[PDB]
Amino acid sequence: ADTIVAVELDTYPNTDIGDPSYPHIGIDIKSVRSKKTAKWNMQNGKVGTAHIIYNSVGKRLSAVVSYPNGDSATVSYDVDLDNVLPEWVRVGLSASTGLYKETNTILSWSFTSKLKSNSTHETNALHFMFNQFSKDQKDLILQGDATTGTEGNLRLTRVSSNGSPQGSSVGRALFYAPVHIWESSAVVASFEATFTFLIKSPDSHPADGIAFFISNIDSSIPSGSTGRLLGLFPDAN
Ligand SMILES: [Ca+2]
Ligand SMILES: [Co+2]
Repeated sequence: ADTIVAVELDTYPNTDIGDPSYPHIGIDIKSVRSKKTAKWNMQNGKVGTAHIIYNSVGKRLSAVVSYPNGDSATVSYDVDLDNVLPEWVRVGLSASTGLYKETNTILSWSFTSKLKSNSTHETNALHFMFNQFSKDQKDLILQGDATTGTEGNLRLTRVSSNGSPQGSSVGRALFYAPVHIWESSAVVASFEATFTFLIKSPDSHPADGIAFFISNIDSSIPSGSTGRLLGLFPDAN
């Protein structure tokens, strides 16, 4: 039932559902089967950073993922999000481990959306940024296994008290205020999203991955979404 638009950092390739044979980054429009992908040289144990940009004039959603001292990976897709998403939506982070595991730690997360109307004032906006997470992080909706406060970070998937990641885990963090992406009077709508992450695993085959996503305000973790479904989708269709 949920309506999901997402940018995915897919660390475990599942070639039987359309994934490339290599870890990658991709744009998902209402399906795990990414409309576009790009090769991603994931670095186990290092902090990477993901950037996601869109505007209603260009009508293309793009994402760039990079690690310090490393060439970045870029993926883009032509898409009018007004035709897939509702007027009011919630944005968030999601992550999953399945048969294989990894830590899905968010060290920082910022977001900006602006609606620009034909009138002279011309600006409606929502912006937030987390560089320090708290135990009772009231302005975030945590779903599934997601917790906050551990080393002031957001953990989207379950991690043991000794630091070891756990498998068969899924978790998301939604910003608690709804976001206004469409408006009748608007002449241009746009948004940016940024987040820093630490994926770490004792396995040479980490799984499953981390995604940013924009969805209906009542979205919840679909049941059985542990694994490559990344907490976003109920199936691989
Ligand atoms: Ca995958
Ligand atoms: Co994928």
